[PDB]
Amino acid sequence: KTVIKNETGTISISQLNKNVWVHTELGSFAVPSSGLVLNTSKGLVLVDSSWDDKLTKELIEMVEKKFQKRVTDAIITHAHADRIGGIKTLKERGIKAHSTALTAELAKKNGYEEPLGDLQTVTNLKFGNMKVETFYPGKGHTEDNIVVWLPQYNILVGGCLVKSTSAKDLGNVADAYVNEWSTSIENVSKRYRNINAVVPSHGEVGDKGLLLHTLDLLK
Ligand SMILES: [Zn+2]
Ligand SMILES: [Zn+2]
Repeated sequence: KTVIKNETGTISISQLNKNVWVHTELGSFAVPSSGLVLNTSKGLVLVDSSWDDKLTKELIEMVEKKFQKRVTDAIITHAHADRIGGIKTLKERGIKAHSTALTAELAKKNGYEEPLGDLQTVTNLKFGNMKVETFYPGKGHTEDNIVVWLPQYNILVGGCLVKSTSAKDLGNVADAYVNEWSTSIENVSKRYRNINAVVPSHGEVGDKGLLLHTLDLLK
């Protein structure tokens, strides 16, 4: 395993594969926020941005230099700041921001700019030699939240829908659907067996075990 951050301390990235990396930034309240960096033959793909354009730009610049290839696409799992805060930057630089039609709407509501809203309940994307599946399991952390699946490495990106082993709380639930939340988690476990690793938007990376944990918190 390897960890490497920029010369400001703001942003840090960590490797999972010859192709998969995890970015993490802070938003003092300090609250770490994480997403993915997909290193593909035909460009770089971000799974979820960061708290604000400030950090987003700083991130792109960092990885685009490190990997010597452009960030072509990004995927937005839901319309909250920790996920979509850099949407203005993505659209400035001509990056494709994918999302569900719903996530797109809720972005307008929250004073952000709108992603594409081109994803379905199940969407299969391919960026070079990289296969990426987006899945909408139902309401939970928010009503629009989705998960991302990487078939080649059996890696699941939980987002804010999945709590880390270190998370004792449910966090903010102002926009959460606490009953459907359990069902949605079922829908994911049903769809993806043999899960290699699971990535929570906040906290350390884990396995199929974080799903059971989140369910514990919903009891
Ligand atoms: Zn959220
Ligand atoms: Zn969150």
